[PDB]
Amino acid sequence: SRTVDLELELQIELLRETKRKYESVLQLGRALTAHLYSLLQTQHALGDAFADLSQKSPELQEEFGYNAETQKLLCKNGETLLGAVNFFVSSINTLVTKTMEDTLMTVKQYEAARLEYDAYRTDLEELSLGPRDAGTRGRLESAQATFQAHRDKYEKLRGDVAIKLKFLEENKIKVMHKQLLLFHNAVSAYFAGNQKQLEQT
Amino acid sequence: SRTVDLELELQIELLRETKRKYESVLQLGRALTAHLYSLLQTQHALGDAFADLSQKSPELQEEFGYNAETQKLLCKNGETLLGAVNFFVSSINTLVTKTMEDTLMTVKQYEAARLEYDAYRTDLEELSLGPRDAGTRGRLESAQATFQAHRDKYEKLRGDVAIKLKFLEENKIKVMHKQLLLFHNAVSAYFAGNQKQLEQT
Repeated sequence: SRTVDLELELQIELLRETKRKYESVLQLGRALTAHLYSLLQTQHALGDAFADLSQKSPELQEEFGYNAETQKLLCKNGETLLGAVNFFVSSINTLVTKTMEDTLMTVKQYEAARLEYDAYRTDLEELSLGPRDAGTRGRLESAQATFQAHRDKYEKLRGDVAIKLKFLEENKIKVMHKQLLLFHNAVSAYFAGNQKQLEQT
Repeated sequence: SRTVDLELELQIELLRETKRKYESVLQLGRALTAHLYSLLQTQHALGDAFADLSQKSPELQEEFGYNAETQKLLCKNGETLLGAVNFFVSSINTLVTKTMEDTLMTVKQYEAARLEYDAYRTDLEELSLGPRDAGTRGRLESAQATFQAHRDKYEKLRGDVAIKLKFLEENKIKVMHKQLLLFHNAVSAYFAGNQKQLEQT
């Protein structure tokens, strides 16, 4: 037997799974970030190399310079898509690292108080077994205070949670829109802007 | 007083610089390959993640779905791009690592032959530079013998080098033209067959 709040608890469970899912997405984004930056530096180097060869290889100057163009192209077009991912990632991090962490902060608080409320309650039930004498009543009095108090902190915090939860879910949707968008846009904008120059030259 | 084959030696310096530059292109190419493998591995996961956050988050289904897919796409269209980059690298590696390398082995040999040529030539010139006496004639003959063996070995290798350098150059152009082409196509084909399904949805 333990104080349970089926609705809140489920509500709280969801926030935790969401947060975990959102963290592994934040992980994949930073991975994607690290890799793009690597591909970018390698395409700059490759660009310069194909350059140097074109200038030094008349028998093949076209092919080398041709390829040296795309490479340098794809580079400036990558630095962009990159800064965008750097943005998407940085955004979702805040939503997770601070926006969500603050709510989860109140949950751990609520959960701890809940644990204590049940402890002080149980102490009181225990003393109730004792004889109806004077001395036991004195203790049931002390025990009654603490108990009531701890019931207060519990119920308040349980309130501060259902509230914060609602507000948070507001952002989870607002923030994850502007972001899930810009991201996907920057993506198709990268390829688009790139083909527009690859067909030309 | 070293022997010099002006034109041949120029062609040898070119081969050496070319091979060195081509090894750089090769390294960069392996790098590109590595990062591409990494990227794809990260896009497949980010795709599956984005997928789940859609299946389990109706509050955003769309803004998570048209991201999951965009990712799954960039992974088929990007899996083949890899294949081509691998072909490029593996093609150039063979030209560099086997064809140029072998040709260069004949060069190292020729150079070695040239060094010994001068050694014996010198020895011989010096001998015939002293006084003529019983002894300084058996030695002159023994010297002429060794000299000619080495003169022949040197001239032969010098001939092989010139032939080989000419075939290599022809081969270099043939190989670096077909590959430098398929590569620039593959790269552009990625962005092309790209918008075809992306720009379509």
